[PDB]
Amino acid sequence: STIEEQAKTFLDKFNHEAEDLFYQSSLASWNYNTNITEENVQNMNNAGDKWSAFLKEQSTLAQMYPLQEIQNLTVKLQLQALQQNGSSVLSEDKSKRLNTILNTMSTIYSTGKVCNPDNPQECLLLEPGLNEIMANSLDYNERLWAWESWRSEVGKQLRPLYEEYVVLKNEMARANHYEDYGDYWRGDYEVNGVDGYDYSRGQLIEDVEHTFEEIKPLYEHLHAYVRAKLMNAYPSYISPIGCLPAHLLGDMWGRFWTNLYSLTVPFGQKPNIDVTDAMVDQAWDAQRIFKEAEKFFVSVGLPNMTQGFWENSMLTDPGNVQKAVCHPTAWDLGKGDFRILMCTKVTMDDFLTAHHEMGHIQYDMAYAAQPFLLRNGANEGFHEAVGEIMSLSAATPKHLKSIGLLSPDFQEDNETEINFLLKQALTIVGTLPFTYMLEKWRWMVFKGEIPKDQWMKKWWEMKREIVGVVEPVPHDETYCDPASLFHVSNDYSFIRYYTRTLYQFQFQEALCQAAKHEGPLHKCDISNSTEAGQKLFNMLRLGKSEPWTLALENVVGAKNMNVRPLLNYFEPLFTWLKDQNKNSFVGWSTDWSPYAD
Amino acid sequence: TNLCPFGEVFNATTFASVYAWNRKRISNCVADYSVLYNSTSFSTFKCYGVSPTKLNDLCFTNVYADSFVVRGDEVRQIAPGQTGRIADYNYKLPDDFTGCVIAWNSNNLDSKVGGNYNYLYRLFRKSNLKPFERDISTEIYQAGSTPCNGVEGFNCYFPLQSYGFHPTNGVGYQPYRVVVLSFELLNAPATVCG
Ligand SMILES: *[C@@H]1O[C@H](CO)[C@@H](O)[C@H](O)[C@H]1NC(C)=O
Ligand SMILES: *[C@@H]1O[C@H](CO)[C@@H](O)[C@H](O)[C@H]1NC(C)=O
Ligand SMILES: *[C@@H]1O[C@H](CO)[C@@H](O)[C@H](O)[C@H]1NC(C)=O
Ligand SMILES: *[C@@H]1O[C@H](CO)[C@@H](O)[C@H](O)[C@H]1NC(C)=O
Ligand SMILES: [Zn+2]
Repeated sequence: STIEEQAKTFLDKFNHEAEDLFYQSSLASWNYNTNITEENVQNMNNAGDKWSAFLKEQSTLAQMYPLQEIQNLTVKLQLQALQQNGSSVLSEDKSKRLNTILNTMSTIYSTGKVCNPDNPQECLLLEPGLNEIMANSLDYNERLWAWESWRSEVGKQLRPLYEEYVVLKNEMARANHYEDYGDYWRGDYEVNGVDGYDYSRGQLIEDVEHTFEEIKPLYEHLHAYVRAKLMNAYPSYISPIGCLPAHLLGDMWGRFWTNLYSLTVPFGQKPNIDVTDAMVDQAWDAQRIFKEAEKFFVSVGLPNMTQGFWENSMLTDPGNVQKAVCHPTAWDLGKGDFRILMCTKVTMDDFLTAHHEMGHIQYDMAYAAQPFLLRNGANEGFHEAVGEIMSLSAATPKHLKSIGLLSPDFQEDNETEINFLLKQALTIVGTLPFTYMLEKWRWMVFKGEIPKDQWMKKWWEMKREIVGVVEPVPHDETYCDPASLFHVSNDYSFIRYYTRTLYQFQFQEALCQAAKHEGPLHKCDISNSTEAGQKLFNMLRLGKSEPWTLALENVVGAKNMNVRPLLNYFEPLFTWLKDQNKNSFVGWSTDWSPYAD
Repeated sequence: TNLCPFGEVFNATTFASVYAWNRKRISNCVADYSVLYNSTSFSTFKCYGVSPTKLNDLCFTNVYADSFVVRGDEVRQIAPGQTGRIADYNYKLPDDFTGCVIAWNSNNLDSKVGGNYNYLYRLFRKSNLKPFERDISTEIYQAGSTPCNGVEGFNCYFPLQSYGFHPTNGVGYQPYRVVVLSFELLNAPATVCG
């Protein structure tokens, strides 16, 4: 008769309705993804509209339950996840305006195209031409042109749209009793009403700043080494003490440094490990790759994939008569239906992507016993971390030797180890300053600490101070360079990648300590270790029913983020850079710019 | 001295819903559960009180065969001393159960493309059922204290949910046909043994 029993009954009804409706929506979307037509899009949109209308009705019904009289933590969490009105808290015209702004920004980004006046008739979009130019070209002028042209084409059109988006999102958040939209975002890590495991929304700011202060020396050494190699490659465009130009970071924005491996290889005469030829020789197909991934995953005591996974998932390119958008994704359609939709080629990259998606599917299978609203990671950074740790374990030469893909006569020495470590650091350590800078800028903008007449100025000085990347051309306030990124213009949070990077190394070090791995961390493997598998599953099957701090403690013993595992992972590379940079400078100055003459 | 009609309860083209399970009274015949045990097509046969081979050379007064369809994760609730939705609000089995349940996956028959919603289960109720009790009433369940006179509204909703059975559902969500055999002893003479 109390509010607790009524809320319990309401949630029990909502679970058994939303499960079926979301399952139908996901089934329609999957039927669209394996067989793309126009009627398939119509069916998918109809199912999604039904699901969204039902969710809106249920949120409206849930809003009439006072959370102040709710005692159970799980019921409170479900009611709080359901009571998020979101865009409905504003008026109708303002909501339509916000949706129009969002769609306009998405379209401006996805349909952007820019090219020099040499021939305004032929030029490619971002995805197929500009990404290729940013990754593979080594010409300073071409990369600078592509960078500046994409900026002037996208940010100049997104600036007023993004300002109106910012003020509308601030109004939406302040209507929801939040300080700003950045606070609404940070609410993903906020834990309340639980003693010892609580977490505020400024505690995340402090933890991120502290972890980055700890990271700064390793990233500084890596930045110095990359700058030295690039000045050896670009003799007349890099300063000995200056920052790194933005258009020379291997991609359109500099998010990752993966494409700088060819220019920054430590030992070019030593070929990196690549087992695609051994897979071709031993007649390995997609089925064999996924079977080996399943064998690896069950070696650590995790259950194998169900029959429905093998019967329903699309593991190969379905010919050419029918098209399919086969970007590798792990499908959790609900009601026990897990699938992987991926065009699997016989390569090592796809061999690791299979392990990543199987880790996602295992994490999905772990918390299937949780209620519908509690079927997700502990926060927005646990899924990808659990996915990345499995690929890390599979990428070691020891595992390749065990599965036969590497001959026993392979001589693992310090040179291949340093090469692999530097590749992993370009992939991983290079993105943390960029991610932290971008999220800090977005937070400060949403908090009003940055006026409109200083957006780009503060953004670029934060770049110079934190990331160590100086813009190649001077940008005034008419630009909206941050909006050029996909995750920014499409209203997506960005700190999840920082938390993913930290949590994956925390999990890896914890499991390697549980597996009694002796030696460096970059040579660790969790295979044939049921102890670490059980330690991981203990956090996997939690879902988001418990505070993410408790889920983290369940594996690493700590109640907060820890950066010591990352340094323990990269310490051989760190000593290598400390020995290599003794005859060079380590750091950067903000005064130098590529346009200073 | 005729065979008991086990085919009509095992090989029926349709099965009753779990909230409206049908009970068949089988008597005045002969029965051989050996083929039922050695069929090896059933995924669940678990009971305490009689062994599957010892119940053959042992007969009672009357037997009851209850049939219905549930999920895959919900099969365990059909057992003595169990709780949950089906154990409380749909199918209550006493602790002194002298028989056990026969379950088998039926994703090919009871599930079609789009979802087979012909099977319903009672989700909410004012109290738990008694052993072998059945409630078919469809009165709107009141969750709060204000009356609503049997209409969809706040804290009022229809107390029956339809099972969504697709052919591509998980093993825990595929339609599992459950046949429950209950045995009892009274002063009536033995009718079914051979
Ligand atoms: C793909 O969709 C088209 C049109 O919706 C349909 O005719 C075709 O049969 C579908 N493919 C398969 C394999 O069912
Ligand atoms: C919350 O409700 C669930 C429902 O069964 C129960 O198991 C759990 O013990 C409850 N928690 C508290 C703190 O009452
Ligand atoms: C795991 O152990 C088994 C048996 O000792 C062995 O055959 C297999 O190669 C091992 N795999 C790994 C990855 O160590
Ligand atoms: C149901 O039909 C199958 C197939 O003919 C048969 O094997 C089985 O014995 C029948 N069931 C019973 C209880 O006889
Ligand atoms: Zn992933």
